[PDB]
Amino acid sequence: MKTEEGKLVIWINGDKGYNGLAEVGKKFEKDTGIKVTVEHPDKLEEKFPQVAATGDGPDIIFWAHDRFGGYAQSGLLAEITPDKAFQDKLYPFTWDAVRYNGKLIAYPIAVEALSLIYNKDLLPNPPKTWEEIPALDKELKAKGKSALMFNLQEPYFTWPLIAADGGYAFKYENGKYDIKDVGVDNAGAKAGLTFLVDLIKNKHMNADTDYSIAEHAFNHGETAMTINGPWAWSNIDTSKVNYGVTVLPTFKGQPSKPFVGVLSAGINAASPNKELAKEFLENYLLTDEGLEAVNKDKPLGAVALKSYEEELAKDPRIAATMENAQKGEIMPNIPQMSAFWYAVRTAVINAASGRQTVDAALAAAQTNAAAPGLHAIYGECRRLYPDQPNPLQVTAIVKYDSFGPDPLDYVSMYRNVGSPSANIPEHWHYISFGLSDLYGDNRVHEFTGTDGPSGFGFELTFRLKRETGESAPPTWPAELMQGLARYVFQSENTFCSGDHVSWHSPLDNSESRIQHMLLTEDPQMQPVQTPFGVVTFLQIVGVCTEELHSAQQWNGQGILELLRTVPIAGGPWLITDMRRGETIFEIDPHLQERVDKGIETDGSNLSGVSAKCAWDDRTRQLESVHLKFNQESGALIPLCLRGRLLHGRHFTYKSITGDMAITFVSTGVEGAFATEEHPYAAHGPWLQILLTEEFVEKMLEDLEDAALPKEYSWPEKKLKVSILPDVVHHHHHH
Amino acid sequence: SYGHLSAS
Ligand SMILES: OC[C@H]1O[C@H](O[C@H]2[C@H](O)[C@@H](O)[C@@H](O)O[C@@H]2CO)[C@H](O)[C@@H](O)[C@@H]1O
Ligand SMILES: [Zn+2]
Repeated sequence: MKTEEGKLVIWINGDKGYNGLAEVGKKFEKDTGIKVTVEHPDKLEEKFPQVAATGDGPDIIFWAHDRFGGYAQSGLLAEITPDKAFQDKLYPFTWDAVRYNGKLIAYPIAVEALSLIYNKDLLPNPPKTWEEIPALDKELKAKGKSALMFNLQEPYFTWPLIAADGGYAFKYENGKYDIKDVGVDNAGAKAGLTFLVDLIKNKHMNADTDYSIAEHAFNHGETAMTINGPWAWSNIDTSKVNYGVTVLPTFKGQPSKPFVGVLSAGINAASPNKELAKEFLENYLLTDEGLEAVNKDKPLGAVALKSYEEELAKDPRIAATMENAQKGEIMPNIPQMSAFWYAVRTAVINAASGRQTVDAALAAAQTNAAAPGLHAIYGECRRLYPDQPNPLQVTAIVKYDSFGPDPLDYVSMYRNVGSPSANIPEHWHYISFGLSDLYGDNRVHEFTGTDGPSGFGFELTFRLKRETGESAPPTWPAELMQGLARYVFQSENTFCSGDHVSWHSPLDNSESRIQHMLLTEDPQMQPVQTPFGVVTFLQIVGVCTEELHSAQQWNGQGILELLRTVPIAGGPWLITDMRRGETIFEIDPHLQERVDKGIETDGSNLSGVSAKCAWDDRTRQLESVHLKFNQESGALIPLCLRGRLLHGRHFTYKSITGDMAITFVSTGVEGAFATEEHPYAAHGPWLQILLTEEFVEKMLEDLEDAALPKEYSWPEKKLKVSILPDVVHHHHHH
Repeated sequence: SYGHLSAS
């Protein structure tokens, strides 16, 4: 039982008639006593799903219908249950628009479509074609004016042109959408966007033009035309500009196809006020007086409510709205629409800016829209960088699924301001895409469904100290990441925090002393759930050979902590400074003593290493054994023996090329199948050999590396160090 | 706890 009064929090976009809605709420409060608070937060379509998870979202959310299926699929919307009479009061197509999986998930409010708006004084006869506009602009330019200005930051406004010659979102056939058939990279879409980019190239439009600039331009009479919706008209009236609303220009002898939106009001599933919300929406808003109150503030367009529609249908602006809505298509409401919108937004901005060609932009958008794992990761990125919607990205020209050299399809580069209070410097943040399962169609990775690791289950990241004067992030770390990715795919070994990676060249191909890498959990990036699995984020940390050796001999985690305690060497977020000239040991002499104390008392943390090695003469015992290593692995043999066997621990060399492994074991440890009685044993290519403390000590005495090939022998066994005979191949995760 | 050598 509830002994309390409810309330209503309402979200509506800032370009809509929210004061009129507040007036309808004021009337609701008068009649009912229930307060109604109308808010118009920025990015409310992105915030709503964020806040609903906290339980702090509104009772009612207004938006175009295309977003609501995603919210619904995510369980964020209450099913709406109007009786037949009320359903009868609104047009069937709009109910259709607000229908998801056989349920009504919102109340439809109004039909929106873009139209050509034009200044009758500057232009008494508006152009019937897009092709006319460049010529018209020159004329208007002669007298200090422009032909057309509109919002190029939202793909919504450019889409009518893109769709004109045959661009589409998802193909509608036999009552449903095909989520893999996307029409953004077809000739018609390329043609439309190419036309837009040509308009910008020839200086008839500017790529940076946004909503407010276009609005100011048209409302001050600085531009002859604009493209906008009904909501925009109230402000034009105020400007006292003599304007007309007409059909959008044709492209290639075809009508522009704007996406038709139905302004809809959904009820939060977590709301304790669903009835008050129903009452408000049905009996107060969706009436002549309510919609009139909202429309007076900012025109809604063609309202779903018949009575007010016949009343507003007289308006030739609404007639024009409906002509353009008619010639266009209603937006799908399927969940994949937000990924699709992100994809198209980036393509239009990048093509218009000249950052990318139309072909590359739309190809990425086409692939991008069909890509859930990517969209999940991008989601995390967006959470981290609200300020940077469009990052600089390194894109693989030929993708890995077609056997291009680079397995990371994309590498995003962000500018991270760090924390000046925390003494964390500014730096560039690289994030990779490809080691996880982006697309889930098994082109590169095996798809097993939700839960478990997505692809290898992680993505690589890197933090590079920003140098003074640097306008953009350097791109070499991307190639570095590609190298690491190539290793991961070929070797089949997943990376873990605490691991090290011997590279043996300065990472940036400079003279830098940073020639090696440690791997740790990214300090900011949180693991993500994708339909294809979970993704964690492994940050790369550049180190000196001395530090690598210390990580090997002692442990990686310790060295990482030391690196955190020394800011110029990493700090809390373990940022890499390629120009760093001293090891942490040169910075604090005594610290080395701490490692040395650690090594002698605790030994090495390294369970094993992947290296060039082999062994030779179904569980099998062997009378003789012959072990083979390369120099580097050979240099770790002393670590294996002294560092672990003498501490009652085991050590494993695993070959990356073959399926072989060699595990050194000492007396005890239970788990070993190698007994002193039978020293050498093998489970296939896995070889386990048991060595005694006495023999370990003796072995340590014998080994002092010398020129190759170098040979060691005993009556039972031989040990070779070789010049990389070890040679000749796995692709993908198939 | 693991080492990967000469990944290049
Ligand atoms: O730009 C992509 C954007 O398009 C639509 O948003 C429209 C909205 O429908 C209108 O009511 C008005 O606010 O203009 C918006 C474009 O700025 C989609 O509804 C939306 O999901 C999408 O992000
Ligand atoms: Zn394959």
